[PDB]
Amino acid sequence: MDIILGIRVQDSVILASSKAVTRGISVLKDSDDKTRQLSPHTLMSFAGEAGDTVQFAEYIQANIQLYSIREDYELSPQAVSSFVRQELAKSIRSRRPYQVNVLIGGYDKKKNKPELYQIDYLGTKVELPYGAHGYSGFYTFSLLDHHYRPDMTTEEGLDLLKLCVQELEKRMPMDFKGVIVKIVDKDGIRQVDDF
Amino acid sequence: TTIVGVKFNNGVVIAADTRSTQGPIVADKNCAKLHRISPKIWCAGAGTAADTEAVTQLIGSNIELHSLYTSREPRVVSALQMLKQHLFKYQGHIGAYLIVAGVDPTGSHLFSIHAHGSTDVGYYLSLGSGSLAAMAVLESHWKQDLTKEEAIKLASDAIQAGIWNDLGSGSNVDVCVMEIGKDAEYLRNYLTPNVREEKQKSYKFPRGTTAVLKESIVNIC
Amino acid sequence: RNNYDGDTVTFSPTGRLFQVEYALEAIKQGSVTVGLRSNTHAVLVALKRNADELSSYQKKIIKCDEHMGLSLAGLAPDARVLSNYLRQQCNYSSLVFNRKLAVERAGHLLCDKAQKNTQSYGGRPYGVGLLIIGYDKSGAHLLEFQPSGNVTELYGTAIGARSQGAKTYLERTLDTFIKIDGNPDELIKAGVEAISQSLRDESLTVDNLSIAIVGKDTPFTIYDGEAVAKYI
Amino acid sequence: SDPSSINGGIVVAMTGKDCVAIACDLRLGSQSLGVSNKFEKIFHYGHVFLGITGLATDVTTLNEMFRYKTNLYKLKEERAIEPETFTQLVSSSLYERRFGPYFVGPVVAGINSKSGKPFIAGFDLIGCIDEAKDFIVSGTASDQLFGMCESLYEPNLEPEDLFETISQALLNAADRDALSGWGAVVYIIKKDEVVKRYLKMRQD
Amino acid sequence: TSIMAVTFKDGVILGADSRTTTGAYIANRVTDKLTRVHDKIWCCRSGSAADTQAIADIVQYHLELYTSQYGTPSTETAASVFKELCYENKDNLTAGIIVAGYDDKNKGEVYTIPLGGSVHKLPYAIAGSGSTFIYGYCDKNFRENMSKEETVDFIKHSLSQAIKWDGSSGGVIRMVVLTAAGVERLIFYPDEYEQL
Amino acid sequence: GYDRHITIFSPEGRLYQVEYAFKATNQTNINSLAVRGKDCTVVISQKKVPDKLLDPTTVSYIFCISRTIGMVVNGPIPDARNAALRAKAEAAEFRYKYGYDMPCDVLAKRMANLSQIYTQRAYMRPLGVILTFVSVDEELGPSIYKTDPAGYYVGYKATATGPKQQEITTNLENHFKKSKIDHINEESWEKVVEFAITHMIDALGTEFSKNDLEVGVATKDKFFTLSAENIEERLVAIAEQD
Amino acid sequence: GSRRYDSRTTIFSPEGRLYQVEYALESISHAGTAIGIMASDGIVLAAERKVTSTLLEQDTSTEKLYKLNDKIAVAVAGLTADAEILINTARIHAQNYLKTYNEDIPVEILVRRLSDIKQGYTQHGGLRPFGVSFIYAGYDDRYGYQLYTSNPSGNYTGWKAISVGANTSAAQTLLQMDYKDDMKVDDAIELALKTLSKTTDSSALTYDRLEFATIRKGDGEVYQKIFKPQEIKDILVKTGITKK
Amino acid sequence: IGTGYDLSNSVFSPDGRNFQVEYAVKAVENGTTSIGIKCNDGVVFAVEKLITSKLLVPQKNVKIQVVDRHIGCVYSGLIPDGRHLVNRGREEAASFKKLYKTPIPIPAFADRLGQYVQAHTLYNSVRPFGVSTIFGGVDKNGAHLYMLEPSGSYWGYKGAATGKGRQSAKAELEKLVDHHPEGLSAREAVKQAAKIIYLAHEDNKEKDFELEISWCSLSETNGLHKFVKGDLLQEAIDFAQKEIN
Amino acid sequence: TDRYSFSLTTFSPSGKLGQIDYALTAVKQGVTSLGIKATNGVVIATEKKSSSPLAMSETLSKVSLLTPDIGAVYSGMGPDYRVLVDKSRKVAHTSYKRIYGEYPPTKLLVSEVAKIMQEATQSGGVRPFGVSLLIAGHDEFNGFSLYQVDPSGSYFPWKATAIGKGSVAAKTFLEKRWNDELELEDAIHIALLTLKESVEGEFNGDTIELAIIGDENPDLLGYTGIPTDKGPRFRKLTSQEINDRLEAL
Ligand SMILES: [Mg+2]
Ligand SMILES: [Mg+2]
Repeated sequence: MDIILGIRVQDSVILASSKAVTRGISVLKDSDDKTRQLSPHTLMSFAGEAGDTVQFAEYIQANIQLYSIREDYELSPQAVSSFVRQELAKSIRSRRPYQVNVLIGGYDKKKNKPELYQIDYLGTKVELPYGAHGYSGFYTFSLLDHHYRPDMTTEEGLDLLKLCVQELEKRMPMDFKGVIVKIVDKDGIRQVDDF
Repeated sequence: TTIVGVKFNNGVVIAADTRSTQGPIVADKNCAKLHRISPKIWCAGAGTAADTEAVTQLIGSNIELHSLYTSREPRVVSALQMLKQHLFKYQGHIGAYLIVAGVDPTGSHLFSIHAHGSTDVGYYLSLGSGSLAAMAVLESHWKQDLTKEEAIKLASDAIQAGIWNDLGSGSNVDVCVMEIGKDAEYLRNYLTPNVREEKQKSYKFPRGTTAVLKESIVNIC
Repeated sequence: RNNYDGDTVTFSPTGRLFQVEYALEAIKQGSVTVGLRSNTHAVLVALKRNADELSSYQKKIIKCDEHMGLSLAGLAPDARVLSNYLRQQCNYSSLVFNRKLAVERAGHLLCDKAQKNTQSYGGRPYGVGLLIIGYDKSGAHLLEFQPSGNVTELYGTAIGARSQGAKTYLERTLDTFIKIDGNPDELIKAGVEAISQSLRDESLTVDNLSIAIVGKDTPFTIYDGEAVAKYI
Repeated sequence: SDPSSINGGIVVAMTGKDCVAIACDLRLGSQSLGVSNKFEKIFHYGHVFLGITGLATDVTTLNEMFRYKTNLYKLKEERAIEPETFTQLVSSSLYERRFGPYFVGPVVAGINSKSGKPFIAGFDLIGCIDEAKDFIVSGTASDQLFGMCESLYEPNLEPEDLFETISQALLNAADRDALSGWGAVVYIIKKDEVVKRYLKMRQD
Repeated sequence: TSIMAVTFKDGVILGADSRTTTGAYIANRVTDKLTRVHDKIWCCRSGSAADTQAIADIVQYHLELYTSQYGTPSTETAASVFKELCYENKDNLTAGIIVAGYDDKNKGEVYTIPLGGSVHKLPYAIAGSGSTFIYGYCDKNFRENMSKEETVDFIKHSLSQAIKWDGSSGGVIRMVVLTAAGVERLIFYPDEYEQL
Repeated sequence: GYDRHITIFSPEGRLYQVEYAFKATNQTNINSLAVRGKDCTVVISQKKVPDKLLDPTTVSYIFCISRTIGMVVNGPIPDARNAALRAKAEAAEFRYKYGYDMPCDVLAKRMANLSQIYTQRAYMRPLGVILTFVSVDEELGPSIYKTDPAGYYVGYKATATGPKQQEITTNLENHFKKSKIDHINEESWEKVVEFAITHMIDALGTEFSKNDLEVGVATKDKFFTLSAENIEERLVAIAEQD
Repeated sequence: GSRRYDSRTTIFSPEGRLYQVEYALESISHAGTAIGIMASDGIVLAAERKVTSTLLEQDTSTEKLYKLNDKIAVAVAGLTADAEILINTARIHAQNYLKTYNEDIPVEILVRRLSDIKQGYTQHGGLRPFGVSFIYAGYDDRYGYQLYTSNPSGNYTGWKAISVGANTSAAQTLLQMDYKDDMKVDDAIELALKTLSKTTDSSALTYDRLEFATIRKGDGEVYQKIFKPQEIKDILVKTGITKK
Repeated sequence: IGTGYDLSNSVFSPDGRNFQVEYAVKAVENGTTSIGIKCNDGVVFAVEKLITSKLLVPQKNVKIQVVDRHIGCVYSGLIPDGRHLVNRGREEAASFKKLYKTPIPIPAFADRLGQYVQAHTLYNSVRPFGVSTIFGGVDKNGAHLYMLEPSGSYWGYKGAATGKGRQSAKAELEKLVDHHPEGLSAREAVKQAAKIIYLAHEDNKEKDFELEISWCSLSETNGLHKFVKGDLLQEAIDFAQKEIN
Repeated sequence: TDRYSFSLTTFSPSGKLGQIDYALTAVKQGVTSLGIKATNGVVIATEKKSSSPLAMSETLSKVSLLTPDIGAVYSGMGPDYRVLVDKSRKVAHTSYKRIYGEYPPTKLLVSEVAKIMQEATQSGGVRPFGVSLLIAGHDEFNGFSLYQVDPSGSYFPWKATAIGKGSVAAKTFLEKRWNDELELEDAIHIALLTLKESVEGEFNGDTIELAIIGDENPDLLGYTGIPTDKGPRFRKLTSQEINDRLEAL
């Protein structure tokens, strides 16, 4: 599957997503952004079955932007995560469920705290300092359990993500054509120019 | 499970075991399987225990409403018909197999209903896993014009056969007697032959045995 | 009349339905059309009404099948709905039973379709009257349909403003036009003469006249414009 | 695979003299890959506690729904719900989806505020109420918990002895299950005091 | 299951066994397989017990309504009701029903409704699991306009042979006789028909 | 205003359409009475066939609902037959769903609840009929239960309905005040029919022939209407009395 | 058919006003007087119970003050049944928001939901609007303490201190005379009690005829105190309006 | 006390009447004459068709309608309402035959039509039927003739009549009932119905008329409903034309 | 086709709902009923007015059992009260018993009936209920209680009250004669006196109806063996008991 990784440090939240989307036996695109900005301080990365991913992500994005415009207020990452897990839980028991797994990285301004939520397509939600969906966890979770610290900086988290990407490129059969890295902090969401 | 029903000259008795099995594991060592449809109409359930409980509660509620509407005593044939139609509407997807007995202004009645909507009547009936042992006892000891005590003993012996010879049934025996002139008497744990033996050792741990990381009080008011 | 002309759901003390009568009056205001028939052919002639001299003459004849059609007098959209229902009925007959719909059965169907509006609250009776010509296995047929539901089979008739002139003409000319067999042009001339009899200060022009002809060995055919110039 | 065996987890409730106990493991994982060690499985509404094992999304959905229902119950009745009423509510809610069930194994514990009686009950995925006085078990290590409880439990013990017994049972049952462990919490509930203790255990 | 219905001079007689089995186990050895849908219109059932019982209940309801509205229904009316029920629900029904009725206008009549909902009027009809074993015998012994006693004996012999050969049939032989005198119930125990 | 047109409350708090249905009940100009025997129940109704072109056998206001329940209707025959069809359907549905014959009082309560629905919902008008159900219920015995367009229903030892209902009611009241019992202490139903016919003769002050009466008798598990010949036999037995 | 009997509840007057809205407002003007005052350290609600009898049980009766959730409460002026229906729907919507977001619902969102329901009743369906006016007292973590008002018209507003029901103009004038932005909860209780005692139609203001409630901070946790009859009597005798 | 009780259907006047039903009856009284006569083993129906103009095709625009294969129906009043009613009756008979196989009994069919017409007087959203219907036929219990009113009231008659000349027709019908206790013959019933139509035409003597006859008899029509046409029609019409003078 | 989708009860320009006031008038014109709450039970009473002595008094029950611990009486239109009692019996199961496994408390059942009547006052094509209800009940958490429900959908608790014709005189009598220490039998006697004041015809055990929500009757349970289950507290009084207490008066 696609590479969806996320880490929560003391001052920001970093999300990494694979750039490769392949259909059939051909890598169709090598510069794909698998993230949707829900709010100026809350980003969501997504991966799963073709079609369902973009549709579900943009649906959640439209709902979040509608709520933001209505109340002139940015929803906390916890409320957005609960909303998304409820939508996925309603989906799985519908006629045709959404098969999309998401990572929500946000900055709660009311608490000045970084929050990372992992939600699978079944509607299961957790708050983790580092998370992943698919086979990425099997490689990266040992490295994070070993090296990750709660008081890490953004650059240290970027180094940890680079180590994870190197381990993935080394011990994975799929060529995911690198990753796109985005950092969410008090100044909003930004994308690393080159990784 | 093992449930039986036996009619006697002035009423009807039902009996059951008290053991619910979650697969091969005994979940409850004293699960009462006698359910009350009406104050004088009882039944015993087998199969999907949740389905039996649900259908019995639904039919009992509707029967109470029917009795309040008609201002009459509930009839066993009414419970029979309602249960049969409800179970037939779902084509056996409600895995409830019931033995329904009762007394009403029309006399004493004992029927059995299967999950697909079938119903049969008789003087002695048995359902469940150990139903065969109980049925053997019923075919070996039943006679016409049974007394109250004779029917009670027959039902108890049938449930004992189902308890000892069938692995699906065990523990104690619950009985419910419904006579024409008196109130129904519900004997919970009529016989207690499987009382557990005393353990060889008391396993009280010395306080502090468990490793505790963090303790905190949570607010409940 | 007063308190009993609010809807088609209320009877009058004398037993009248004033909304249906108002619909019949709406028919009367419509332009005059007249139909006649013989044992071989059936002809429908119609004068279309222009609002002003720059307005076009509204086609008042509608083809329902290759063997049956009608002419309208009154509200055009109600005529459209009724003719579409009749087209669907003929199509259903031809498709399901490989059988041309009988004119009498089509009349019964139009009767019921009009009655279903004159008994239920809401909506309204139709504001159009129809003259249906057809040629089926029973021969030629002419029907007059009113929105009250009464459909009557006639040798010749007319509806619209001052239709009584052409009606009494056809009544006088019955023995003549009922036996014009084997010739369409003479029956068309008779219908033209009737519609001329029912005219005041107006003259039949190539624009005002519309003809429809059905019969044996002839499908339902419409003649407009120069096609009617032979009968002017 | 098996819906109830995807996330794992275990809950066990026990009863003692004027007290109850409810303990649960902290593991949440996708099959073999454990993903979170901070997934508590015991929730509380008023003075009635509810542990839920099985598919984690259904656990969370049931927690939120029962919170909803108990809040409306408190607003309408102007009183907190009792463990028996909440047990009946859980049973009815589980049966309401008989043909599309929730892959859960709820376990209710508490002490009735008026009677003071310790009450525990268990449910299957369709609401069948197992009202046993000794102990209720649920989760992937249900057989190990059954053995531990049948061996260790004896009635009418003080809350401290009850804590020791239920903690030993939960720990030695989780250490025999691959899908359980990664931390454990134990609630000791007495008429007017609820204590919550985290346990130290092997982290594999 | 072994059911039959025979018309004779004085009316009709329906006969059946009393053995209902779940596989190889005698679930009920005292089953009344003759069900009354109207005062003088009865039916023998075979197949899914629940399906046949439900069809009989609905037919009895419809016949009671027919009696309340337009008077006593004929045997053909109950046969057509059974036929409509079995045919319009053929995809979810497993029932074979022999409907026998006596009215003063048409004397006695026997209709049979096999799977698929079809309906056929016969002087005598046989159906059920054991029916096969007694086909030829019946065709060699049935006669028109028999007396009551000889008709009872014919039905007894046929059902005894069916019970002896078929393991799915047994118990006692239950007969319902519909005549101008009314409804008569006969029961014949094993010792009577086994000795035959 | 329009409070007199639909089933809403007037400023006085009265439903005028209900009262007008009550008034319409007497449109047939026919009286009826019901009495209870020792083990039977008898209803007598005035049979009036004015036009001789009518088939007098097709003129009836008594209906056989079920095998046990009979119902005599005071009011126009369209609403009478409507209520009859509804009552037969309800009795059959009850027998099907609950496994026993619908009791008299239960059918009366159901029809009264339907009348109440008519009394509270504007889209339906009450039926201008008064229904008297009679049976021999297994749990109760001889049963007479009457319902009206107001949704009200109640059971009687004996009852009367019609234009001269007041007179017949007062007569029956007087008789049951003299006998001090709640039923006619007669074993045979023919004598109870004769009693009812005699008291109707006394109340209405007119003599009847066998073509002026409709008799319905309900006994244990059978309700049946008497033929003109049996009615004439009862009238002859009455003429030979004191 | 039934067109003659249609009252047409959702129509505009030639001036541009809804008949049923004005008539329900008139009905509410005949109802009890409810007053909310928002002080810098809490919110207070006080209402006058119309029903009076020696045999009425005031302890278990709460006709004017209701609980929407644990952090929002309401005072009702008008028909008690319509009010209870709307309050049940409001509780349901609040619990739905809580289930969806795991966060308590803000006050303005609930008020706007109820007001939109009322507006829908004054625009479609051809039904009578709820003859109920609401005073919402709430606290959320964004705007803090909030006092809102809603009427059958479906419009809602925010106030520092406001009253609905009977004698609205005189009560508002008295409040405007005696209101200050720096006052505290006890001063607000005094002001509301005095305004009620001066705008009441009864002889004297007794504890049986009124209800009181306070949303306070007593911790970082807000609390709703619904005043029991004895507490109402004590606050009455303390302010001097009544005597022991 | 009050006014305007006649402006809405199913509204009870203070006396206890439904004035819309009586207005529909007024509408049926304006209609043409139609009669039905029950003989020994069947029924006969006859109707007068007003010749508005001689442009009308004779023997067409039939008024009597056949239901199932054994029921005849004629109606006076608003002809389209009669066609609606016979369509509903055909649907009822089709359902009855589908469920019960036996052709619908005449009392059952009468009760069906009566319940339909009655339900058309229960709601102010529907207009009562503007026709009075004389129908019937032969079933296993014999011959049956019924007449149904816009109120939903229907009865079994020995003879029935409705329309402008109904009274005269009714009088003649009574004479028949008075002068034939044993019963009429099917052919004699047809002849007498022709006579009665010619007699009742005198009230509508303003315009010419055309007689239409049908009959359903066990011996003469084998139980089926058949139009009286050809030689028998001419015989009955000559009988009536001779008896008129 | 039902086209009565518009509300029949609307607001008048004076600020009153006309149909609700008319239903209250119809209630005031109904036979007087009353209720009195005591320390250990509540009593409900009314007059069983018979139009004709041919009618049987038992065939018309104004007191109706809702739940084994909740009974009700009415004043106003009989049939509306009957349909309300049927709907209340149904909602007591379909809304509370089939969910929580127990009979609903008094206040919740009263609120449900009030919701029914409010919908009656607002729904399209429906008139309000011309009935006022006095519902007596007992639950384990609220003790004994007596509530009154009006056509408008409002409901309120009462230590003692009455409604109907003699409402004002009965209420004034109850105000002077009620105390918080009153026992059940004293409340029964006071109810008998108040009803006697409000009756013009015969006043005996066969003409008046009276019921009590008091102690539990295990003999009226119909089954024995379950000590947790207790008998119903609702009990209708027999004619003999009423006549005995009247003769003692
Ligand atoms: Mg065993
Ligand atoms: Mg482990």
